[PDB]
Amino acid sequence: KFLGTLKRSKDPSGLRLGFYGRKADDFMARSIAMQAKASAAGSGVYTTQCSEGASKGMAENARTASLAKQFRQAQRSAREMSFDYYEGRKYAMKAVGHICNYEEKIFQQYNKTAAAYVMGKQETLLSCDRYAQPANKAEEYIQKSVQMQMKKRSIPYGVYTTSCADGTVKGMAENARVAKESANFRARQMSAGAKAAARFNARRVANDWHNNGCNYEEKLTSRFPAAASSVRPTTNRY
Amino acid sequence: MLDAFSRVVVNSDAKAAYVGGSDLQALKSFIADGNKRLDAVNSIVSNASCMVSDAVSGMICENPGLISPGGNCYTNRRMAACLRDGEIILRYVSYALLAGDASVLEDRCLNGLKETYIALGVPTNSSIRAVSIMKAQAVAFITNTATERKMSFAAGDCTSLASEVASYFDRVGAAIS
Amino acid sequence: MLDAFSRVVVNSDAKAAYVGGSDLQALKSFIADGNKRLDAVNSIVSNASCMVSDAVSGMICENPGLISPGGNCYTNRRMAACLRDGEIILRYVSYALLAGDASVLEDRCLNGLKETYIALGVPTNSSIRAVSIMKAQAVAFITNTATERKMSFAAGDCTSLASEVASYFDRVGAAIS
Amino acid sequence: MKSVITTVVSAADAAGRFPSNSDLESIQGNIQRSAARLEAAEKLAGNHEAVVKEAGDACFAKYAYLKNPGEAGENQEKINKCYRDVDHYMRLVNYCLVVGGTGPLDEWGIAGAREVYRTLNLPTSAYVASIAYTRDRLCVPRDMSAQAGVEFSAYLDYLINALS
Amino acid sequence: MKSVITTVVSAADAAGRFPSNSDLESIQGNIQRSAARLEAAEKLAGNHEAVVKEAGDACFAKYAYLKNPGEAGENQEKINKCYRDVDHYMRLVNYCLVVGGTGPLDEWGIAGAREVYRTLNLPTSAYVASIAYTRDRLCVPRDMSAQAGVEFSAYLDYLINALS
Amino acid sequence: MKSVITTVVSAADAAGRFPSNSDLESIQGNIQRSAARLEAAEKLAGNHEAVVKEAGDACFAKYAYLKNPGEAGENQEKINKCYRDVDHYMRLVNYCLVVGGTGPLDEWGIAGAREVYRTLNLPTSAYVASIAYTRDRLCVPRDMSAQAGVEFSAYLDYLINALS
Amino acid sequence: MKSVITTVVSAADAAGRFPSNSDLESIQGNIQRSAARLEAAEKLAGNHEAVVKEAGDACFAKYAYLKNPGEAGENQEKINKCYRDVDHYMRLVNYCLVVGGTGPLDEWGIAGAREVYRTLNLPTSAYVASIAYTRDRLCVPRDMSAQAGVEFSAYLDYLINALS
Ligand SMILES: *[C@@H](C)[C@H]1/C(=C/C2=NC(=C\c3[nH]c(C[C@H]4NC(=O)C(/C=C/[C@H](Cc5c(/C=C6N=C(/C=C7\NC(=O)[C@H](C)[C@H]7CC)C(C)=C\6CCC(=O)O)[nH]c(C[C@H]6NC(=O)C(C=C)=C6C)c5C)C(=O)O)=C4C)c(C)c3CCC(=O)O)/C(CCC(=O)O)=C2C)NC(=O)[C@@H]1C
Ligand SMILES: *C(C)[C@H]1/C(=C/C2=NC(=C\c3[nH]c(C[C@H]4NC(=O)C(C=C)=C4C)c(C)c3CCC(=O)O)/C(CCC(=O)O)=C2C)NC(=O)[C@@H]1C
Ligand SMILES: *[C@@H](C)C1=C(C)C(=O)N[C@H]1Cc1[nH]c(/C=C2\N=C(C[C@H]3NC(=O)C(CC)=C3C)C(C)=C2CCC(=O)O)c(CCC(=O)O)c1C
Ligand SMILES: *[C@@H](C)[C@H]1/C(=C/C2=NC(=C\c3[nH]c(C[C@H]4NC(=O)C(C=C)=C4C)c(C)c3CCC(=O)O)/C(CCC(=O)O)=C2C)NC(=O)[C@@H]1C
Ligand SMILES: *[C@@H](C)[C@H]1/C(=C/C2=NC(=C\c3[nH]c(C[C@H]4NC(=O)C(C=C)=C4C)c(C)c3CCC(=O)O)/C(CCC(=O)O)=C2C)NC(=O)[C@@H]1C
Ligand SMILES: *[C@H](C)[C@H]1/C(=C/C2=NC(=C\c3[nH]c(C[C@H]4NC(=O)C(C=C)=C4C)c(C)c3CCC(=O)O)/C(CCC(=O)O)=C2C)NC(=O)[C@@H]1C
Ligand SMILES: *[C@H](C)[C@H]1/C(=C/C2=NC(=C\c3[nH]c(C[C@H]4NC(=O)C(C=C)=C4C)c(C)c3CCC(=O)O)/C(CCC(=O)O)=C2C)NC(=O)[C@@H]1C
Ligand SMILES: C=CC1=C(C)[C@@H](Cc2[nH]c(/C=C3N=C(/C=C4/NC(=O)[C@H](C)[C@H]4CC)C(C)=C\3CCC(=O)O)c(CCC(=O)O)c2C)NC1=O
Ligand SMILES: C=CC1=C(C)[C@@H](Cc2[nH]c(/C=C3N=C(/C=C4/NC(=O)[C@H](C)[C@H]4CC)C(C)=C\3CCC(=O)O)c(CCC(=O)O)c2C)NC1=O
Ligand SMILES: C=CC1=C(C)[C@@H](Cc2[nH]c(/C=C3N=C(/C=C4\NC(=O)[C@H](C)[C@H]4CC)C(C)=C\3CCC(=O)O)c(CCC(=O)O)c2C)NC1=O
Ligand SMILES: C=CC1=C(C)[C@@H](Cc2[nH]c(/C=C3N=C(/C=C4\NC(=O)[C@H](C)[C@H]4CC)C(C)=C\3CCC(=O)O)c(CCC(=O)O)c2C)NC1=O
Ligand SMILES: C=CC1=C(C)[C@@H](Cc2[nH]c(/C=C3N=C(/C=C4\NC(=O)[C@H](C)[C@H]4CC)C(C)=C\3CCC(=O)O)c(CCC(=O)O)c2C)NC1=O
Ligand SMILES: C=CC1=C(C)[C@@H](Cc2[nH]c(/C=C3N=C(/C=C4\NC(=O)[C@H](C)[C@H]4CC)C(C)=C\3CCC(=O)O)c(CCC(=O)O)c2C)NC1=O
Repeated sequence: KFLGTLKRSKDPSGLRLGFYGRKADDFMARSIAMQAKASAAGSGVYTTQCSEGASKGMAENARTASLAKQFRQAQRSAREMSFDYYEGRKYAMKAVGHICNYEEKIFQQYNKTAAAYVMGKQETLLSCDRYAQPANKAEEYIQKSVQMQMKKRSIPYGVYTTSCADGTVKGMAENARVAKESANFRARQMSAGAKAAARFNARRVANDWHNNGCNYEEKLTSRFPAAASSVRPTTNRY
Repeated sequence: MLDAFSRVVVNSDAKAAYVGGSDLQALKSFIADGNKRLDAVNSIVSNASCMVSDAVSGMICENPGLISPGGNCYTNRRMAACLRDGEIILRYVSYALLAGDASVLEDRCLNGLKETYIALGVPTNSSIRAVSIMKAQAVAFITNTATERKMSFAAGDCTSLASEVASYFDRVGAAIS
Repeated sequence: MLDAFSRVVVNSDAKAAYVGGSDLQALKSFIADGNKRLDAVNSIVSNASCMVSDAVSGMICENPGLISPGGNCYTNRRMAACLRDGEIILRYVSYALLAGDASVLEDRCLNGLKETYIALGVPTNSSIRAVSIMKAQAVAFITNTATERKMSFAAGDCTSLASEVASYFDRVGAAIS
Repeated sequence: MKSVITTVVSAADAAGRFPSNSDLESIQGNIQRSAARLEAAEKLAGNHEAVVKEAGDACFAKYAYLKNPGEAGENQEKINKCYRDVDHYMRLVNYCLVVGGTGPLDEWGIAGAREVYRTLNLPTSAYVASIAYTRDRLCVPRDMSAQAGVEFSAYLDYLINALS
Repeated sequence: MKSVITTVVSAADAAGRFPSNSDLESIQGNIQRSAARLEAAEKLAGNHEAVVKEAGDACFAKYAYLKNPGEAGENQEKINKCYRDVDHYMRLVNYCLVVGGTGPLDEWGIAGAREVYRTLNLPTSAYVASIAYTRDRLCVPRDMSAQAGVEFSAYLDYLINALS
Repeated sequence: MKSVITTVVSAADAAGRFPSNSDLESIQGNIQRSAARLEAAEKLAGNHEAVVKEAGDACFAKYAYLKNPGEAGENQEKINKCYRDVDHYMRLVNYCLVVGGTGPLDEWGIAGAREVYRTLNLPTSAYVASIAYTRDRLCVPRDMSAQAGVEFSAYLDYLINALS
Repeated sequence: MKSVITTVVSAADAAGRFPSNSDLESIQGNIQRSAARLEAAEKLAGNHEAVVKEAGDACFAKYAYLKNPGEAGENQEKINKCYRDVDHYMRLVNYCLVVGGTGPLDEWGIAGAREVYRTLNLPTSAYVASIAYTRDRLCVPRDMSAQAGVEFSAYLDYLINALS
């Protein structure tokens, strides 16, 4: 029984919910970033916080390092888009805290909204390794060895698997290189009232989302909170 | 991800069969022309800065309807993507001549290309006309029938690799459509 | 990051100099000993899983004070970390025999390592005592002076290679004390 | 796959650059070694049913406690399905002996092998000691060449270093 | 550095694994190629000075517009600065033929070439005019050997292909 | 579109708040400035080919190396290819004077501009070698005055800084 | 702050770029504004305590429920403390009037207005009536011009809508 419209092994992505749901997925994803950028330039001033380029040739190619990354995370195979659809229902449900029923049914249906609330709240709370900084050499080498085991997701077998390709054209890597060392100089101080909005919620990202137990590494964020937000255990495969 | 060595393996995996002695004596045919495979990659990668500029100026003189305003390579920004789109198509097909298998192309660029070009409006007829220059440049470069530079090596067979790079350049059109 | 080959080109640009013929005899010493050294890097990695199964068990049959209640390697939340702090060492010494220069050890793990350990409360007197065993594992594995392990290669000496593996096991000892 | 082709063209993919003389020095080692290093791959698949017959029993020759009640090999189909798992670790070695790498052994053998064995009450030392017995079975006459057995002794020891 | 023995000792870093039995086939293939390429690197170390001036005329024999005021080749200090960077650009591929690949050029030469020749207005078409005139002086007599000029004319047109 | 209109209301759009009283003086900034920034456009709305002809191969006058076999301007539709890019430039600065700022060059002329003549091996200073031939031609006799000669040198000096 | 200068120098900071002509056009209308707008900066200095005294007691007249127990005005120190907050308010609505933008209303007036009156049990409805005896007083009879009166209530009940 066949010869109609049903395939025997086609290539979906899973996650599909019809044609009338991806418009409601992407518009409510864009409403998350409408509310997430209400705290960077929410006063009415683009701060020292955004900084889309450093020089003349560093602005307009930071767009092409953002929609090629939209295309690099669109040609994923049938496992790894089945993977994070079930992981957006786990990780981003640990972002609201109060399990409320209205934003229960939305976040476990609309996975682009689920992959933007966990990414929006990690830039409102300045808790990436683009905003963090050490003070000790003991704080230093613990922080960069969690970043060394964060590359085990990208190369898990001895091949790089193209999801940290960081550049398509023959000089895009060294334009992607100097923007990183400028962004730790752009997020070098951020305020005088910063390094406590960049430090105290760094002990409110790890210890309540991921490690519900394991009181030794809960007590190491109290020692060194630089590795507490450079951990990135949200599975973005990077 | 996958090669000509690992195409005999993944085919024999499906029959649950060991790799024997006569299935893989065609695998040392790949080693008998092995320095032919490596004398013919340097002709393509050392001319690959001319070859993207020969192709993106090549296709526009036959259809100058999309450098017109309202076209699809009109703007200098719109042309800058075309020097970034077609630069990596010859970068990915330089891997498949080395790898011996046309599945480097299938999963780094070809997946997701065909539903972006219906969203970014790219015409399909003009795109394969750009790739059809490059299959003629590649057969002109890996033997010594080129325009100006002759990569003079110790000569012999060259056409068994020339149909192979014709068999890797055609399938860009297979998913551009 | 760096190797034996690019070490001499930084010594070129102390003065912006070149590498000629008699500037190449330091690198002719490495291109001649090429089948010795590749037969001394697989000798390490074939049994490094037992080299960590000997060393930290040799740490306790020399001083069993770390399995004391209140010790540093008491529970398996602390024992499995000790089977990781030694395990990444034998990766990094094995590249230094490959690269011909201790570089990758100094870049990745032994900058601030003793400043890291004393904030973890790590007793450093057991630390050198664990890897001084590892200095003698490698000189008795690239030579065939093991008890039952006999990975017998072809004839010829590897005692100047035994001189240089202890030149990649000394720099860890000046970095954890 | 972790062939010698794939680790030098994916590193160029992660910079977005063309193949170089770096990458072409890799392939000359896959010309030079493959006139010795894949020449045992005929003779692992010439006889394998005469070779894993010496690897299937040698588990039970030194682990006779498995053929007991209340353990793994209770009836004879757990003595007969127990032999294809040691046959499947020999098809993965001559797959690895031709591709130039530990590609299929890492991704089909040791991928997820921590969890299926401990759940089914199956010890990993029954797997390891049965085919570490097939590492004292090597010489230059009637086996492969002297610089071809070390290309075969490293792939058995890749299993033993990773199942441990 | 982007050498092949520097690449695969960083590919085994990021997964946390040993040097496997694929990456050390490439290190044998370096010795297959360094038997016929560093024997072509003492020859350009034999002439640091004869092969900069013929490239130094090849940027001036066709570009006679530099001696106009307000341009690159103003006076003789601006034409002896013209020589010393192709003295650098043959010092740079001196290092490439003794290390193993495109190591120092991606670090020191081409990184920042997009904005040292746009802000200082140095004409980059005269840079590739000099080194291509060095490229066709290779011959079957009179030079390095027939498998030694493959690698000299591999990084020479690579630096042409970067700036193009 | 970078202007005094869209950017002062995208400043209200970033915060997620109302249109504010800081916006209303910046649009008063182009209530008053459109007696000269709207009165420099029409001097080149009736002068299109008279500008680009004598200025266009004034580039070719000062550069006697763009005509050779193996070079750019060999034949005349490629000279018209050189000419039509200068036809696009003062076309685009007509749109800059009538929106509010450098916006219609910031998307349509200068975005992604610096590499696409470099891959086309064109001298990017040779575009600048005719706009500075055109920048000095502002004059309070024969044209609009020097308070409107600051808005034809508000957009022809940003174009020579874009290729710098 | 959030001034008209500190908006247009932030948007050019938002990409890391030069201040172009649209940023220079964005303060040219302050020449057409601060010859008239800054004339309203004196009328609240001439009435420091004259206009806050007759407006604030009428808030006590139409909201006469602050004489009950549990309210603010149960004694004499909350009589003065209602008044001096408006002495901070009418300084800061003058402080946006002397800088142009919306800075000192948002840097020191409203950023945290949701929390400082609910735990303190002070009504935000009384702050609507605090300016509703001042918004209905802008008469160009017996005062100065409506050229400095297009913005003044448009700051003042915009302060209400910030607290609303
Ligand atoms: C669980 C809920 C507990 C809880 C937690 C707390 N969260 C806090 C702050 C906070 N939450 C979020 C997460 C938000 N992001 C998000 O997407 C979302 C849910 C989504 C909707 C979808 C949506 C709508 C929906 C309706 N619009 C309606 C209006 C009308 N309908 C009519 O008929 C007319 C026209 C009009 C009525 C006059 C309506 C009735 C809707 C349905 C609601 C319903 O059925 O329940 N509309 C639109 C379109 C526009 N709205 C909009 O917001 C945007 C732009 C994005 C547009 C174009 C959309 C998209 C939605 O997105 O709004 C939620 C909740 C975030 C990001 C924050 C931080 C910012 C903030 O402060 O809000 C807080 C406060 C503390 C803090 O940290 O700030 C808490 C305590 N709250 C609880 O009480 C629960 C225990
Ligand atoms: C505590 C006893 C837990 C528990 C912990 C385990 N974590 C393992 C791996 C792992 N953990 C983290 C986060 C953690 N590591 C850090 O360095 C810091 C900050 C200083 C934190 C919060 C990461 C990022 C990883 C992956 C690292 C890697 O795998 O290389 C783990 C497995 C060991 C290992 O694989 O390294 C364990 C057992 N698990 C538990 O059962 C309790 C509750
Ligand atoms: C800080 C991140 C911002 C908030 C908050 C906001 O609402 N807008 C941001 C500030 C800002 N930055 C610029 C300039 C650029 N923005 C760029 C990235 C955009 N280009 C893209 O393709 C995408 C993906 C959809 C984005 C976000 C780039 C690149 C620039 C440089 C200019 C360019 O060449 O495009 C602006 C624009 C106004 C201005 O005058 O710069 C704003 C408001
Ligand atoms: C770069 C200059 C290379 C090179 C490239 C080759 N191009 C070949 C054919 C070819 N080239 C073009 C583009 C050119 N011709 C035009 O008519 C126009 C403008 C309208 C341009 C820019 C076209 C259209 C074609 C035809 C495609 C075909 O071959 O059918 C080619 C092969 C034949 C030949 O040698 O001409 C090569 C090798 N040649 C070089 O030497 C440098 C390195
Ligand atoms: C001292 C450390 C050892 C020892 C080493 C020797 N090994 C010799 C030769 C040799 N080693 C290998 C394998 C190696 N080469 C590769 O290409 C690869 C990877 C694919 C590996 C692992 C081969 C193939 C050879 C043969 C080369 C030949 O001789 O034709 C060797 C002889 C060379 C010399 O004498 O300098 C020595 C001494 N031998 C010992 O006795 C201890 C145990
Ligand atoms: C002559 C004085 C010039 C010169 C011009 C050439 N330009 C060539 C290609 C080209 N130029 C542009 C920029 C221009 N065209 C547009 O459509 C727009 C925006 C709407 C602008 C600013 C573009 C986009 C292109 C690519 C299109 C194409 O290749 O035709 C070119 C080569 C053409 C060819 O070989 O087919 C030349 C010779 N070159 C010079 O040497 C001076 C500086
Ligand atoms: C009178 C018409 C009001 C009212 C005023 C009261 N405020 C009281 C305390 C208070 N208010 C603020 C915020 C306010 N004061 C300022 O100076 C500024 C701007 C610079 C603002 C927005 C603060 C920070 C405080 C506490 C500090 C202090 O006043 O010493 C208050 C006393 C409450 C109490 O302490 O019990 C009164 C009566 N309250 C009203 O009921 C109407 C609405
Ligand atoms: C790496 C080191 C290195 C060098 C030392 C020089 C090698 C070199 N090239 C030339 C220079 C030349 N040599 C020749 C002669 C030749 N004989 C022929 O039959 C052919 C046409 C051609 C090479 C096989 C010609 C025609 C020139 C001048 C033209 C030119 O340089 O392009 C000269 C000077 C005259 C001579 O000795 O020939 C030298 C020393 N090039 C290098 O790359
Ligand atoms: C924006 C509108 C705009 C135009 C329509 C053109 C106007 C214009 N100027 C010149 C060109 C000229 N006009 C003059 C004479 C002048 N007498 C003076 O007092 C000044 C120095 C100068 C006029 C400003 C000279 C000397 C030249 C040639 C060099 C030059 O460009 O200044 C030409 C070509 C030949 C000619 O007819 O003179 C044109 C069409 N330029 C513009 O910028
Ligand atoms: C206040 C709100 C606010 C933000 C969040 C950022 C949003 C933002 N992030 C990046 C750029 C980046 N942002 C991240 C951050 C993350 N990527 C992840 O996958 C994690 C979930 C997350 C925190 C670790 C990283 C890793 C980059 C580098 C390139 C990229 O991956 O996008 C850029 C490009 C330029 C730049 O670096 O600033 C911007 C605008 N800007 C803002 O104004
Ligand atoms: C991030 C990558 C990385 C390194 C660069 C090295 C170095 C290193 N070791 C430890 C951490 C440690 N290393 C040891 C090991 C020992 N301590 C002793 O007393 C003995 C001398 C020795 C046993 C052999 C112990 C016990 C810990 C701390 C674990 C704990 O206290 O819970 C840490 C901090 C936490 C951690 O990541 O484990 C780091 C960065 N190990 C790594 O994982
Ligand atoms: C890629 C390689 C590859 C493999 C290794 C196997 C791996 C494998 N083995 C078993 C399953 C099994 N494997 C064994 C094997 C053994 N028990 C012993 O004591 C001996 C050491 C050994 C063989 C001589 C046994 C006895 C079971 C059955 C377990 C059970 O049913 O409890 C299963 C589950 C299927 C089942 O239980 O029926 C799988 C996936 N398959 C593969 O595709
Ligand atoms: C070791 C690294 C190293 C390099 C890669 C080069 C690159 C380089 N060149 C120059 C600087 C220069 N390079 C040149 C060279 C040339 N111009 C031409 O037209 C010819 C094609 C070519 C020589 C044949 C000239 C003329 C200058 C000086 C330009 C100026 O001062 O404005 C500078 C600035 C410092 C200086 O020299 O004053 C640098 C870093 N020089 C280096 O030190």
